[PDB]
Amino acid sequence: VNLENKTYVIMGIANKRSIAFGVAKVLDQLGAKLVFTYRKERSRKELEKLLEQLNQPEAHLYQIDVQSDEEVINGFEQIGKDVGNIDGVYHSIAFANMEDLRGRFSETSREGFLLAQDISSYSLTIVAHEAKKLMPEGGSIVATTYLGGEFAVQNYNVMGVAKASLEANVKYLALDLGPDNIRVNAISAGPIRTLSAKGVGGFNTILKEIEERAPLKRNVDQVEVGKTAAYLLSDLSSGVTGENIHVDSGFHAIK
Amino acid sequence: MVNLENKTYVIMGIANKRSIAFGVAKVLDQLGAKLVFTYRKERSRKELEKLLEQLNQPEAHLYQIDVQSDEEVINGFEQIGKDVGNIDGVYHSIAFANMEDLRGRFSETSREGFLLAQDISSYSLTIVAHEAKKLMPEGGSIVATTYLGGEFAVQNYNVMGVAKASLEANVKYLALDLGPDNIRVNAISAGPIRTLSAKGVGGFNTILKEIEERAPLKRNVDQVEVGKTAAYLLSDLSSGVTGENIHVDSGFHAIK
Amino acid sequence: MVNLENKTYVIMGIANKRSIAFGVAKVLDQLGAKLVFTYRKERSRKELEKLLEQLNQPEAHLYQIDVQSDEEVINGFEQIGKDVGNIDGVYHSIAFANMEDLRGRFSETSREGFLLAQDISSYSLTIVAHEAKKLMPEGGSIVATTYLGGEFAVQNYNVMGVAKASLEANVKYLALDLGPDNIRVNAISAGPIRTLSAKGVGGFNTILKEIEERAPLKRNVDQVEVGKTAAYLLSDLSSGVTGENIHVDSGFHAIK
Amino acid sequence: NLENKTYVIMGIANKRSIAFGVAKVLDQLGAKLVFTYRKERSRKELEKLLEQLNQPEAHLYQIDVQSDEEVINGFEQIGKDVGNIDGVYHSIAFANMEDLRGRFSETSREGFLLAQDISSYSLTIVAHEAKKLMPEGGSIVATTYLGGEFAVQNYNVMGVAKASLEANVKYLALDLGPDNIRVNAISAGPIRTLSAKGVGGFNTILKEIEERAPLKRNVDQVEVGKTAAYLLSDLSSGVTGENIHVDSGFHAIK
Ligand SMILES: NC(=O)c1ccc[n+]([C@@H]2O[C@H](COP(=O)([O-])OP(=O)(O)OC[C@H]3O[C@@H](n4cnc5c(N)ncnc54)[C@H](OP(=O)(O)O)[C@@H]3O)[C@@H](O)[C@H]2O)c1
Ligand SMILES: NC(=O)c1ccc[n+]([C@@H]2O[C@H](COP(=O)([O-])OP(=O)(O)OC[C@H]3O[C@@H](n4cnc5c(N)ncnc54)[C@H](OP(=O)(O)O)[C@@H]3O)[C@@H](O)[C@H]2O)c1
Ligand SMILES: NC(=O)c1ccc[n+]([C@@H]2O[C@H](COP(=O)([O-])OP(=O)(O)OC[C@H]3O[C@@H](n4cnc5c(N)ncnc54)[C@H](OP(=O)(O)O)[C@@H]3O)[C@@H](O)[C@H]2O)c1
Ligand SMILES: NC(=O)c1ccc[n+]([C@@H]2O[C@H](COP(=O)([O-])OP(=O)(O)OC[C@H]3O[C@@H](n4cnc5c(N)ncnc54)[C@H](OP(=O)(O)O)[C@@H]3O)[C@@H](O)[C@H]2O)c1
Ligand SMILES: CCCCCCc1ccc(Oc2ccc(Oc3cccc(O)n3)cc2)c(O)c1
Ligand SMILES: CCCCCCc1ccc(Oc2ccc(Oc3cccc(O)n3)cc2)c(O)c1
Ligand SMILES: CCCCCCc1ccc(Oc2ccc(Oc3cccc(O)n3)cc2)c(O)c1
Ligand SMILES: CCCCCCc1ccc(Oc2ccc(Oc3cccc(O)n3)cc2)c(O)c1
Repeated sequence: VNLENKTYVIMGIANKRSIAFGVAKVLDQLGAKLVFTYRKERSRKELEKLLEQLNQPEAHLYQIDVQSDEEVINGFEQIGKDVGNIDGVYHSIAFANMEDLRGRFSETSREGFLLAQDISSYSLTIVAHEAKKLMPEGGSIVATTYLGGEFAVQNYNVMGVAKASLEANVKYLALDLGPDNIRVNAISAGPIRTLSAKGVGGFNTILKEIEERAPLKRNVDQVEVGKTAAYLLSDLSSGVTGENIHVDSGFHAIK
Repeated sequence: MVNLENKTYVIMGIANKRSIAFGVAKVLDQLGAKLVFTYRKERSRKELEKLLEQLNQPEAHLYQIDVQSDEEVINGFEQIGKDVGNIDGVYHSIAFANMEDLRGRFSETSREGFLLAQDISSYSLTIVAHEAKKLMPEGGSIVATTYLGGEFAVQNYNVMGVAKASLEANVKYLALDLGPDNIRVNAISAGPIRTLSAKGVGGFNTILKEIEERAPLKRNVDQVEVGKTAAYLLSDLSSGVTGENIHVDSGFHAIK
Repeated sequence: MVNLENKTYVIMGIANKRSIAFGVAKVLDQLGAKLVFTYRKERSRKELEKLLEQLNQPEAHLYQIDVQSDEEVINGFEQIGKDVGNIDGVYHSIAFANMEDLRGRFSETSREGFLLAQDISSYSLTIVAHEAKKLMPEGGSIVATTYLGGEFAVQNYNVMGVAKASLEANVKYLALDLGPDNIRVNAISAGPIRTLSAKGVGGFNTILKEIEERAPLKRNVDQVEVGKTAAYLLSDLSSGVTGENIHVDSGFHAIK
Repeated sequence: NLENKTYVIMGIANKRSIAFGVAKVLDQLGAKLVFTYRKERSRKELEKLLEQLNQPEAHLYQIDVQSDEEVINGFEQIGKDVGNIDGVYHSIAFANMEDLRGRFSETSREGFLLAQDISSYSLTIVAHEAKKLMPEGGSIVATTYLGGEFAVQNYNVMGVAKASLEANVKYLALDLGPDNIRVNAISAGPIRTLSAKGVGGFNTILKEIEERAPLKRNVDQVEVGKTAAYLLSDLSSGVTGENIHVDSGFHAIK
């Protein structure tokens, strides 16, 4: 994986603990040119500070809230004018209301359910449509999911249904964009201590059950996700699309 | 497998005699259940009043419920409860997506189209379950209808496939949540059946015929077949089964 | 929920009153089926002659078949055919692995242990199906018993897990092959049940209790619950279902 | 970079073998490679094919995986000759041609268990013996096909053997995880190899991939090799018990 002369858009860095910053450090270390998108002003500030650790000689930062079609459309169009065609997109974006990530899934509100779908699943479809315009000769799109999209995990509740939606999204996008030589895949990351992890009830209980029960008897980190992302975003994974790679110490393979 | 006499089921989503849910109704009715029907469009009520002539139900229990409205789901079930009392389960046979999005390129799906399909085809189960639970104090069974395009990308099913993926996860999270209440939640993954909603899906006839040539039983299924598995899932025969997706599709799920 | 009168089923693998297959037998018997039993060990026949006193079967049809022997399977079914005629289906409840291989380290499994488990626990279905087909000229249903350890690595299930993986693929390939003959083939994935064979699995009690705490219905299943799903799978209720794995396990398959 | 790494590749018969794709990728990335073969003809092919790789020494070992002794003694000797290894690529399977067509229900006991023995059990014993040369961990990769997860017409007994293999990878993953040995599978799409000739309807499947798979094309041996390099390297730390489909997306569609 030399990724020199490649360009990747990484969506969803908030701080140094973000999964997407793991991805960024690995891709940066392999020589990629990187372009970052953020929602909150504070995330841009963190990005300007985190770019000091990377070898990127230019900050390419774009504010994109994926709840707005205009921002996604205009964001990518402007990325295209600033750096040209890209080779792929790492999508590391999700949200649900804290009200809905605990207690009873059956009490989820319509508004909470559709908010989680909108940000955590639909965003991939529209990002893919707009990113395709910058990948005339192909490339690779990777989204971040969690095992709670494949099995009902206590407390993950509405986000689980959104990740089920996301994972089907990857498959329908794979099928649709295949002929354009655009691969679409997911990484199913094991639990990692991030800012968004604080929203999920029982998160610490899960970290520790991974250590005791997963095959490798340890938890994974953001850089491990990043290394599999580099695989999925590079020519190493030619032939792989519509796939869900579990970066979770083997926890998916056990019961 | 003796008998759904003294049982009461709510069947949601009959539009006409070709509806999957009318297969369910004919099987449950024939097994002695009391049945309660919910519909969105006035035309669906008219069809129901005519179809009830074929069933043995001595009383039409018809309730208008558009699952896009919380109020209608809340008030519909509350009124069902006042009219027939506690129920034993719910058959959910409801989905929708815009035709624009069921043939396009999936990557061109609109936000509004995507969320409409989630709202009607997935979220409706969650709120129906929450309101139906109140009429199942001693437990019961909820069954939703899905299709193989929620587990694999099937050409043309597009936005409805992502909605069925969402629905299938919905069944599992509901199973987990309502299990302690002795409410089982399951899905039937029906093979393609000629219905009014089938007309919305591009390439539907091509799929019917590939089932005949390739599925293990070399034939397609019908609405009554779905109904017989629904009776299993809604009865004590399936005690112990929850969070499950039963494929009623001539074995097509098992091949490649 | 009608009737298995005028139907005939072969139930393979009753050893005692706690056998999963005796759950199946009590449900099918209660529904009016004629039943035919096969056993390996002389003690299993003795248990069967005593257990038949509880059933309504007016005639003991008992046949010794060790599924490691082609001759015994071929001659057993041929003789069943001469004694009761055509059958409607087969419940297969047979497995074995050496206790040496059901604990500690899967990587230390012996070739002989591995192939023994495949032979008895998987291949037996294929040859039983081939011989049973001859007694189902107009179609029928075959059901095998599996466990979640065939789909995921469960500690201590080790070699039997690979055998159940093999068995589950077996059901699918058999479904595809025998589908055109209108013979459906399916599996029940039973949750853990206190049986004589359960004693061979390390950590069995630990698993029973984790089901109670974590599975959706917060309780374990029993043999009769397996039997009720078997009646579904062996009857016309499940027309349209083949190549399927129904989990009778309090929903434990659906969680993580 | 796989310099200073050593891998054992099991199951090259000729230049079209999946395992030779693996070899060309690992060789190109600087790995030291060790090869195992069954038939004398495969050794001859290997001595000729090694001329195309950059390996400065042929390390060839005869191992028929039906024999415990040959597996035990093969690996023990590999250890004495090159030292500790970093992983194993297993590309071995067999079933009788009689059983890879017509009716699966007519499969013989001997055919069924032969396919289990060579195509599934071989991984367990290879893993047990390879573990002894991976004191500080490593990676084991086996080759499977979609017919282990769904019933594919004509794949018949080999399908049940791949189902067994795939569960084998998961039980091995669980068991050897604590030893920092990862175990995974690659599910390769159809590739024109010597063993492909034994499967009825193989050409029909190649062409349906081109028309229906997402990428509208078939994969090749080098593509399998590139994902093997991922799985055998530190890039895939955190991944075990997994089945990666290198099949143009065909697994994701119905
Ligand atoms: N940590 C884990 O246990 C784990 C495990 C499996 C999967 N995942 C997935 O990994 C991804 C990244 O999450 P993380 O755990 O790394 O948390 P994180 O650092 O909090 O990153 C989450 C990102 O989502 C972005 N986001 C939320 N709504 C957005 C919107 N409307 N528009 C644009 N961006 C939006 C946030 O940006 P702002 O801060 O600027 O709002 C933030 O950068 C998520 O998809 C998550 O579901 C995480
Ligand atoms: N036939 C098939 O090929 C097939 C295969 C697998 C699964 N399914 C599933 O089977 C279920 C029923 O479809 P079908 O094939 O039976 O078609 P159908 O006869 O057209 O019934 C669909 C029902 O959806 C109802 N509906 C849609 N939106 C609604 C809303 N917002 N509120 C209340 N009801 C609403 C319709 O009621 P109104 O007419 O009153 O609007 C109609 O009764 C669906 O979930 C579908 O996805 C169908
Ligand atoms: N109990 C559980 O937790 C559990 C859970 C999931 C699945 N299962 C499955 O349920 C099935 C029945 O097991 P069980 O728990 O009911 O135990 P069981 O009561 O011990 O019955 C197992 C049967 O296997 C038979 N058997 C073994 N080798 C045989 C052979 N070569 N030929 C003919 N019969 C042979 C035994 O007959 P003889 O005694 O006469 O030798 C015995 O009747 C098995 O497939 C098992 O894998 C059990
Ligand atoms: N080609 C495909 O479409 C495809 C797709 C998915 C999976 N696969 C898998 O890929 C792997 C390699 O197959 P291939 O297609 O590359 O065919 P191949 O080049 O003919 O390789 C198969 C190898 O298996 C070896 N073998 C068989 N029995 C053995 C034994 N008892 N001991 C030691 N070696 C033994 C053969 O050695 P000899 O030459 O000396 O007999 C041969 O080198 C297999 O696991 C196969 O199932 C292939
Ligand atoms: C019970 C499961 C514990 C392991 C869950 C692992 C996990 C951790 C974090 C994940 O990412 C998010 C992102 C946003 C999110 O919603 C949030 C986060 C913070 C505040 C807020 O209001 N909502 C919840 C989880 C994620 O998808 C999955
Ligand atoms: C890829 C073709 C084979 C699969 C089609 C089988 C099938 C047929 C019908 C199904 O149900 C619906 C229900 C509503 C729906 O959306 C519609 C229907 C009519 C008009 C309209 O505007 N939208 C699409 C499918 C369904 O979920 C699945
Ligand atoms: C750690 C798993 C806990 C639940 C296992 C439940 C279970 C219980 C019994 C099962 O059936 C058998 C049948 C034979 C068998 O091998 C035996 C049994 C007794 C003695 C012996 O020498 N071998 C092991 C398990 C089975 O497949 C699964
Ligand atoms: C109908 C599906 C066709 C695509 C199957 C792809 C495939 C191709 C080759 C595969 O590898 C083998 C290896 C040995 C084998 O058994 C053989 C090979 C040659 C001669 C013989 O007697 N048996 C059959 C297939 C394999 O596992 C899978």
